[PDB]
Amino acid sequence: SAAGGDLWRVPSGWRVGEWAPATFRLHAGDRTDHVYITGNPERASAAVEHGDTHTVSADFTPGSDTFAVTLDGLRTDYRVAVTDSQIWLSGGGRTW
Amino acid sequence: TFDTVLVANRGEIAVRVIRTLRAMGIRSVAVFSEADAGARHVTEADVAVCIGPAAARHSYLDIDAVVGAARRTDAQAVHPGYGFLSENAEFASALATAGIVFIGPPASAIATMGDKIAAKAAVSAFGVPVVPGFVQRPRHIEVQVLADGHGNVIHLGERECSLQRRHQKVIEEAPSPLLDEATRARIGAAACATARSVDYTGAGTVEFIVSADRPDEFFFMEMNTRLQVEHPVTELVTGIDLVEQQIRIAAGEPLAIGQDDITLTGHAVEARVYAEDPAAGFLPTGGDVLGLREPTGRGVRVDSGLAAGTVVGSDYDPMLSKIIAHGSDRASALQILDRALADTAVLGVTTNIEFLRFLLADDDVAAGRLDTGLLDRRAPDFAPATVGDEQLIAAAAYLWARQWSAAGGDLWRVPSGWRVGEWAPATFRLHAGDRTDHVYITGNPERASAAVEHGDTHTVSADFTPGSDTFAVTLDGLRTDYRVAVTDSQIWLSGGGRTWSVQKVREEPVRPDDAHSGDAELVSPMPGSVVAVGVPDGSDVTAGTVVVTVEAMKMEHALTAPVDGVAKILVAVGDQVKVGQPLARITA
Amino acid sequence: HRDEHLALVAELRSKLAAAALGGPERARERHVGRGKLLPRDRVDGLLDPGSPFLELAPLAAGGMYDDECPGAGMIAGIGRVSGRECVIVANDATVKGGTYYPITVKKHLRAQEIALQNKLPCIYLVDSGGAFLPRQDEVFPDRDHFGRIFYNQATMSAQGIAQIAAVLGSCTAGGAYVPAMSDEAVIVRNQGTIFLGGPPLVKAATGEVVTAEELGGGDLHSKTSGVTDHLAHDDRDALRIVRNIVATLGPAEPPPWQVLPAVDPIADQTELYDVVPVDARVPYDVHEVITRIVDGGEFGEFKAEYGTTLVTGFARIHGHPVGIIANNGVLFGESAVKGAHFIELCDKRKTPLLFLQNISGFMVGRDYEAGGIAKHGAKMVTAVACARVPKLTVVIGGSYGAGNYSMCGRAYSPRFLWMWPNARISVMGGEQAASVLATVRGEMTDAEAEEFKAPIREQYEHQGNPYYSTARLWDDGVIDPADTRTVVGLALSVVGQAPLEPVSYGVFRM
Ligand SMILES: *C(=O)CCCC[C@@H]1SC[C@@H]2NC(=O)N[C@@H]21
Repeated sequence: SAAGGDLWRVPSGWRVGEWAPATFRLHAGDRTDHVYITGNPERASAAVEHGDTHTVSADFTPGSDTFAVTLDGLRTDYRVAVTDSQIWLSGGGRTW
Repeated sequence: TFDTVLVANRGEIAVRVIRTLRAMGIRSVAVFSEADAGARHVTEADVAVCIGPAAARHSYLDIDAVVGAARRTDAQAVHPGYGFLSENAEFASALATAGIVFIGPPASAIATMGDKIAAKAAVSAFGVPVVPGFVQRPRHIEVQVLADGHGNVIHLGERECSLQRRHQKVIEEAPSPLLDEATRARIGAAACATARSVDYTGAGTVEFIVSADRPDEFFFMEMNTRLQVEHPVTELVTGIDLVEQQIRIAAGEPLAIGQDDITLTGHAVEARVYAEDPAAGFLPTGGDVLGLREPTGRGVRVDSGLAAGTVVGSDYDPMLSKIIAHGSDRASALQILDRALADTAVLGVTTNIEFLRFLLADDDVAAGRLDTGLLDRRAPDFAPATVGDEQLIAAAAYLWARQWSAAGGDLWRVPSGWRVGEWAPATFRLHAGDRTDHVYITGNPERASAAVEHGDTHTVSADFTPGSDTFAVTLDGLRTDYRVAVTDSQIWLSGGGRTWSVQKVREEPVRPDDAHSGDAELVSPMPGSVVAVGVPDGSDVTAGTVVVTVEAMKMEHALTAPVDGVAKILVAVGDQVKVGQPLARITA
Repeated sequence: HRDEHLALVAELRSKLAAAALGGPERARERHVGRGKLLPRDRVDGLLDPGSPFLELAPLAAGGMYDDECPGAGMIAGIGRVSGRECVIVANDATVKGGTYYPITVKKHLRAQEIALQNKLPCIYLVDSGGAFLPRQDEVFPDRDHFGRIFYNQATMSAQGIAQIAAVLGSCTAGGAYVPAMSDEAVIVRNQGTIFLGGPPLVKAATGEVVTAEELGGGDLHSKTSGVTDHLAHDDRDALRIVRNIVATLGPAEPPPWQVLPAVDPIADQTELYDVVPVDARVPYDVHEVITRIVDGGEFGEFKAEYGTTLVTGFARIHGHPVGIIANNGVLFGESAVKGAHFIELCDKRKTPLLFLQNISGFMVGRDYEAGGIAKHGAKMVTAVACARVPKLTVVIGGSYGAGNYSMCGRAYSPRFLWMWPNARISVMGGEQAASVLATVRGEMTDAEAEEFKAPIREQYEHQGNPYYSTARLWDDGVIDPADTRTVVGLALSVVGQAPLEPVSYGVFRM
């Protein structure tokens, strides 16, 4: 969303060949793993290191305190807060 | 009671059920198709499952998908709503196989009442009146039965649903104006007998036909083994949350009410807001809901699937929402409903609300001489209200005041039309309904004058606020406050009790076309030779038709007719041709 | 035509996937086993998260050197690093130890040419075993041989175009100038080694035995010689330091034209597979391409009724203004004067030019030569050569003879040039060459004419093929047609970063 459609800022991972997945290394609890996301937030796929491959759709509103993720078709609505370094999520009966 | 319930439906009924589930404190699961991923009900529920693609056969009708969602979420019961798997015995059997409570009647009842041949056999054995085999001026009457697994059966009251368009119900009432307190007791007992005939449990509705001449002479027509769309009018007159009772019955509680707890505190009427255009002949319609206002008056209830930014499409029933008025009497309830439909505004989608208001102003409807043909006879004399100068001026003034505010006082950007001599009016050519006209505005938004082509000259003041959903126009001193929404191309306005859209349209060309504009000429793109002629000379062809093929430089230039018309061919195979040589003419 | 395009694009993507792996799996295993990142993971690890990467000539040297040199042993392209588009050049140490073949040199020089012309910072990820000695006469000594790399580093440095090096492995002989000529050089401790003469030469000349770590290891250069400016613990630390360096360079210049908000095209770009024949002998209207690639389908055609075998007009792509010039048949004199006039308009309006080539040549015959078609072509060639706005070229079909020159082929320094996989490029088309030579042969039997023509067709098909072109850096890449809008959009953001020279033309032969 922050890229505003500027091709060089959009995190598409575009390539002439096979596109690069947007890659995040994330620590939560006692699990540190990569998440690799391909596609676009309307229709994406996410794969997790030591984990499975899932269908993803992500509904982000600028300045909203709520964010929605449809994961393998299960839509969950999370409260989100973010610092320079941590993402706090709450939804589906969990907070982390 | 259950801890989680799945709502296997969409739209206004899904929202209606989710509301009751939230009040009962039950975790609510929605389902949606990919077409409904932005729908209100998926956001009102606590969690939602995408069950499939947009087509109903691949979503809300796909039993394995809905039961899969119920299994995945650990839903303990499924409320089916209506209009989908609410009367499907395969679905109820699959839920029972999954160990999930179908909130509704037994599969045997659904299978029995699903065919009128079997239903009449079941009903007549309990002594309920059944039609011998046509009725003069028929009245559709129906009775809400409610039943439990412990052998209680109660009637909540009757309804009249006779205001019908091509058997599409439009406006409905409870009680009926037809019956008296003596005969409605008979109709209630008879409905309870029709319920006890099939061991019925949950909410159900019994449809009877009555002759307008003979209120006391019932005949059975149908049993509908579900909650009805009309249930709110009964819910209003009784005070019984039919969805809560239907859940508690499915949870195995007794009714906890008796026939002495039933009461009818007044009269209730509702109207169905459909995405259909009555001037275009009730053709279903759609689009984005650019903006929404729903009435909140005393005795007004709105049950709705709509939210701003929802998309209306043709994949489903065009039902959008239900406006329900409850008042002390039929005339009071009709007045409350008229006032509500005057406040109901859907921007971005054309709706029947003006046709509802017209019907609610009909003398036969107001005095209650209803019959199931009445609406079908009345509708041919509906016409939409003319596009007055006010409807064009309000849009022109909105466009103009928006531009004036966006200029920020920068003289070259302010649409003042300033001149050394007489100033130029700010000019808008606007199309609304069947009227296209110019509006000329002079002055400034605080004090202006607007003149309409083929219209009058009016004083205008326009009160525009950046980013506001509301805009106010004082027109000849009458201040009206409009809800407004704008696309790249349409302005949608609602106010003064009506809603419309206006399109800004191009000027007409000052020179009209000569009929030669329907004609065309094909010329050779290259020097070469004609290698085929695809069309016989002087013959009608369509704009898809290859007319002449020229070969040049080993390339076959097949030339296609650019228009439908009579094609005349000027060349023969083997003719040498030059650049730009006419090969055919095609004429209107 | 969709299925033919789909088969060509499947072939393209298979070739790209094969070249992206680099060297043999044994070499990749040995590289990772030494604790290194793979060269492509070095490039990806340098970019900002999710950044596009416009790879330069990924199929370079394809079909050359017995295919022993995938991608010419180099990864080059444009990516966003620390908020700026940079040219990254990385030696693929898994391909022949990163040896410079002649095409590796040419690819490196092309990456530097892109950086010079667009004012992009250069990042060099150095890991090379030196020149391919059997072909050293093609790696050395000419003007566009390996020594020109350092001429490019110095003169770009004189212009203030940052030159940044990370020494991630071997760096030897003349290659020792890649770090030493850079403005700021990173070296990985216990991996990178820089020396003008290595252990084998020290032994041959002096009898002394030294390891490459003793001679010119990272500790030696970062502590004692000062050849290097940062000491990195590993490849990731080197990339981190390079990102910090790039963050000191400040922003790029804003475009000299106005950029508007981008508007989506009216069509799915795979519709390009429907409207463009793979067979260049089948005519089609190039408006079917243009209206699909431009924003909103909006295209203001200039001189639409005149010189109609050339289409010229204004559009936007991703909000950048473009003057599109596209072939739509044979070039006439009218088409060339149209093109020249349109280029003059774009030059004064500061609007970048997009050339869509599908040109067989000029109209032949006595009345056209008498009409001065050569003089009108020369006016278009003058306008193309002298235009001061950026030029981009996509070869969507044929590109033959003087039509190539009139449509801003590689000799005219288009800021980038790409091919579609159906394109062809040669001094003539294969059927033209076969027909002209058969006409000089005169009368012969059809079974004798076909036997005469078959070798000519084979030659022009082999040399004209897009992979033959890209293998030799005659273009910056074969691209999927459906990516054209994205590639041009990315390039339009790059080419705005250089300032314009003033308008100046040679004498137009009126
Ligand atoms: C057939 O094989 C001859 C084809 C080549 C002649 C045509 S003429 C017009 C074009 N201009 C050019 O140079 N070749 C093309």
